[PDB]
Amino acid sequence: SCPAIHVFGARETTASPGYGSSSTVVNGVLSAYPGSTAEAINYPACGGQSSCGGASYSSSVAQGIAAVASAVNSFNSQCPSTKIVLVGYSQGGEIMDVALCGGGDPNQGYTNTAVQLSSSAVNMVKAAIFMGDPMFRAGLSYEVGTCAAGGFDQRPAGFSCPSAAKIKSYCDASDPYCCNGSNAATHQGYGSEYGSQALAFVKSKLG
Repeated sequence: SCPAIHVFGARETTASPGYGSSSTVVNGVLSAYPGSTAEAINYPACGGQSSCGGASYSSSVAQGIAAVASAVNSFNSQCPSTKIVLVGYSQGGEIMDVALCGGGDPNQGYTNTAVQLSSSAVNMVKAAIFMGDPMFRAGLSYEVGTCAAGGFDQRPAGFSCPSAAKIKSYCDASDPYCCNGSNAATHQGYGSEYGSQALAFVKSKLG
Protein backbone atom coordinates (compact mmCIF):
# COMPACT_ATOMS: atom_id res chain seq x y z
CA SER A 1 0.00 0.00 0.00
CA CYS A 2 0.90 3.70 0.10
CA PRO A 3 1.47 5.56 3.35
CA ALA A 4 -0.20 8.93 4.02
CA ILE A 5 3.21 10.49 4.62
CA HIS A 6 6.59 9.46 3.25
CA VAL A 7 9.93 11.08 4.06
CA PHE A 8 13.21 11.25 2.16
CA GLY A 9 16.50 11.88 3.98
CA ALA A 10 19.85 12.74 2.48
CA ARG A 11 23.10 12.38 4.44
CA GLU A 12 26.26 14.48 4.67
CA THR A 13 29.64 13.90 3.11
CA THR A 14 31.45 10.68 4.14
CA ALA A 15 28.55 9.58 6.31
CA SER A 16 27.75 5.87 6.04
CA PRO A 17 24.79 4.87 3.86
CA GLY A 18 21.46 5.86 5.33
CA TYR A 19 20.26 9.20 6.69
CA GLY A 20 23.40 10.40 8.48
CA SER A 21 22.64 13.59 10.42
CA SER A 22 19.28 14.04 8.74
CA SER A 23 18.11 11.30 11.13
CA THR A 24 17.06 13.74 13.84
CA VAL A 25 14.17 15.30 12.01
CA VAL A 26 13.53 12.18 9.94
CA ASN A 27 12.93 10.23 13.12
CA GLY A 28 10.98 13.12 14.56
CA VAL A 29 8.38 12.92 11.77
CA LEU A 30 8.12 9.14 11.82
CA SER A 31 7.41 9.09 15.55
CA ALA A 32 5.03 12.02 15.26
CA TYR A 33 3.10 10.18 12.56
CA PRO A 34 2.88 6.45 13.24
CA GLY A 35 2.39 4.53 9.98
CA SER A 36 4.49 7.03 8.08
CA THR A 37 7.56 5.59 6.36
CA ALA A 38 10.97 6.87 5.26
CA GLU A 39 13.77 6.10 2.79
CA ALA A 40 17.36 7.29 2.50
CA ILE A 41 18.58 8.87 -0.72
CA ASN A 42 21.15 6.65 -2.43
CA TYR A 43 24.03 8.81 -3.69
CA PRO A 44 27.80 9.02 -3.17
CA ALA A 45 27.78 11.61 -0.34
CA CYS A 46 31.44 11.98 -1.13
CA GLY A 47 34.18 14.57 -1.58
CA GLY A 48 36.94 12.45 -3.17
CA GLN A 49 37.66 10.18 -0.22
CA SER A 50 38.12 6.52 -1.09
CA SER A 51 35.87 5.47 1.80
CA CYS A 52 32.85 6.79 -0.06
CA GLY A 53 33.83 5.61 -3.50
CA GLY A 54 36.30 8.34 -4.42
CA ALA A 55 33.82 10.51 -6.28
CA SER A 56 34.63 14.20 -6.23
CA TYR A 57 32.28 16.63 -4.55
CA SER A 58 31.18 17.84 -7.98
CA SER A 59 30.45 14.36 -9.24
CA SER A 60 28.73 13.39 -5.95
CA VAL A 61 26.44 16.41 -6.13
CA ALA A 62 25.50 15.77 -9.79
CA GLN A 63 24.63 12.15 -9.01
CA GLY A 64 22.76 13.17 -5.88
CA ILE A 65 20.52 15.63 -7.69
CA ALA A 66 19.55 12.94 -10.17
CA ALA A 67 19.07 10.45 -7.37
CA VAL A 68 16.71 12.77 -5.49
CA ALA A 69 14.74 13.46 -8.65
CA SER A 70 14.41 9.83 -9.60
CA ALA A 71 13.44 8.56 -6.17
CA VAL A 72 10.90 11.33 -5.46
CA ASN A 73 9.40 11.36 -8.96
CA SER A 74 9.01 7.58 -9.03
CA PHE A 75 7.56 7.43 -5.54
CA ASN A 76 5.05 10.16 -6.42
CA SER A 77 3.89 8.28 -9.53
CA GLN A 78 3.35 5.20 -7.41
CA CYS A 79 1.69 7.05 -4.50
CA PRO A 80 0.18 10.22 -5.96
CA SER A 81 -1.85 11.20 -2.91
CA THR A 82 0.99 10.70 -0.42
CA LYS A 83 2.36 13.79 1.30
CA ILE A 84 6.10 14.14 0.98
CA VAL A 85 8.71 15.54 3.32
CA LEU A 86 12.34 16.11 2.33
CA VAL A 87 15.23 16.33 4.80
CA GLY A 88 18.81 17.05 3.80
CA TYR A 89 21.95 17.73 5.83
CA SER A 90 24.89 19.62 4.33
CA GLN A 91 25.69 18.14 0.90
CA GLY A 92 22.42 16.29 1.31
CA GLY A 93 20.76 19.66 1.67
CA GLU A 94 22.46 21.02 -1.45
CA ILE A 95 21.29 18.21 -3.72
CA MET A 96 17.65 18.62 -2.61
CA ASP A 97 17.91 22.40 -2.91
CA VAL A 98 18.82 22.13 -6.58
CA ALA A 99 16.31 19.37 -7.26
CA LEU A 100 13.44 21.27 -5.73
CA CYS A 101 14.37 24.92 -6.44
CA GLY A 102 16.17 24.56 -9.79
CA GLY A 103 18.75 27.16 -10.74
CA GLY A 104 21.56 24.63 -11.27
CA ASP A 105 24.83 24.49 -9.24
CA PRO A 106 27.30 26.34 -11.41
CA ASN A 107 30.21 25.90 -9.06
CA GLN A 108 29.85 22.14 -9.26
CA GLY A 109 29.33 22.02 -13.02
CA TYR A 110 25.60 21.22 -12.92
CA THR A 111 24.40 23.28 -15.84
CA ASN A 112 20.71 22.48 -16.03
CA THR A 113 18.72 25.21 -14.28
CA ALA A 114 15.34 23.45 -14.43
CA VAL A 115 13.50 22.22 -11.39
CA GLN A 116 14.12 18.42 -11.49
CA LEU A 117 11.13 17.20 -9.52
CA SER A 118 8.00 16.71 -11.62
CA SER A 119 5.09 19.16 -11.27
CA SER A 120 3.05 16.46 -9.53
CA ALA A 121 5.87 15.75 -7.12
CA VAL A 122 6.43 19.39 -6.30
CA ASN A 123 2.73 19.70 -5.49
CA MET A 124 2.86 16.85 -2.94
CA VAL A 125 6.12 17.97 -1.35
CA LYS A 126 4.65 19.77 1.70
CA ALA A 127 7.84 20.58 3.62
CA ALA A 128 11.57 20.60 2.96
CA ILE A 129 14.19 20.92 5.72
CA PHE A 130 17.78 21.82 4.84
CA MET A 131 20.52 22.04 7.47
CA GLY A 132 24.03 23.33 6.77
CA ASP A 133 23.32 23.76 3.01
CA PRO A 134 26.39 25.19 1.26
CA MET A 135 24.01 26.98 -1.17
CA PHE A 136 22.86 29.16 1.73
CA ARG A 137 22.69 32.85 1.04
CA ALA A 138 21.29 35.25 3.63
CA GLY A 139 18.27 37.25 2.50
CA LEU A 140 16.05 34.43 1.22
CA SER A 141 12.55 34.15 2.73
CA TYR A 142 12.94 30.48 3.61
CA GLU A 143 16.10 30.77 5.65
CA VAL A 144 16.62 30.89 9.36
CA GLY A 145 19.73 31.25 11.49
CA THR A 146 22.40 33.76 12.34
CA CYS A 147 24.42 33.56 9.08
CA ALA A 148 24.35 36.97 7.39
CA ALA A 149 26.62 35.97 4.50
CA GLY A 150 26.53 32.69 2.53
CA GLY A 151 28.26 29.36 1.74
CA PHE A 152 30.83 28.14 -0.79
CA ASP A 153 28.10 27.37 -3.36
CA GLN A 154 25.81 30.25 -2.34
CA ARG A 155 22.86 31.16 -4.46
CA PRO A 156 23.19 34.41 -6.34
CA ALA A 157 21.61 37.65 -5.16
CA GLY A 158 17.95 37.89 -6.13
CA PHE A 159 17.45 34.16 -6.39
CA SER A 160 13.89 32.99 -5.90
CA CYS A 161 12.67 29.42 -5.33
CA PRO A 162 9.19 28.61 -6.69
CA SER A 163 8.66 26.39 -3.64
CA ALA A 164 9.95 28.93 -1.07
CA ALA A 165 6.94 28.59 1.21
CA LYS A 166 7.54 24.86 1.72
CA ILE A 167 11.07 25.23 2.93
CA LYS A 168 13.08 25.96 6.01
CA SER A 169 16.88 26.17 5.59
CA TYR A 170 19.10 26.60 8.66
CA CYS A 171 22.61 28.12 8.92
CA ASP A 172 24.60 30.05 11.55
CA ALA A 173 27.40 32.69 11.15
CA SER A 174 30.23 30.64 12.52
CA ASP A 175 29.60 27.82 10.01
CA PRO A 176 32.52 27.43 7.57
CA TYR A 177 30.48 25.81 4.84
CA CYS A 178 26.99 27.30 4.68
CA CYS A 179 28.31 30.61 5.99
CA ASN A 180 31.77 32.25 6.01
CA GLY A 181 32.72 31.36 9.58
CA SER A 182 35.45 29.19 10.96
CA ASN A 183 33.94 26.90 13.57
CA ALA A 184 33.29 23.49 12.10
CA ALA A 185 31.61 22.38 15.31
CA THR A 186 28.71 24.60 14.37
CA HIS A 187 28.17 22.61 11.18
CA GLN A 188 27.53 19.50 13.21
CA GLY A 189 24.91 20.68 15.71
CA TYR A 190 21.91 21.88 13.72
CA GLY A 191 20.04 18.72 14.69
CA SER A 192 19.91 19.53 18.38
CA GLU A 193 19.77 23.29 17.84
CA TYR A 194 16.92 23.49 15.27
CA GLY A 195 15.34 20.02 15.16
CA SER A 196 12.38 21.07 17.30
CA GLN A 197 11.78 24.18 15.16
CA ALA A 198 12.03 22.08 12.05
CA LEU A 199 9.50 19.53 13.35
CA ALA A 200 7.01 22.25 14.24
CA PHE A 201 7.25 23.60 10.72
CA VAL A 202 6.71 20.19 9.17
CA LYS A 203 3.78 19.73 11.56
CA SER A 204 2.17 22.98 10.47
CA LYS A 205 2.42 21.89 6.82
CA LEU A 206 1.15 18.34 7.33
CA GLY A 207 -1.85 18.75 9.64
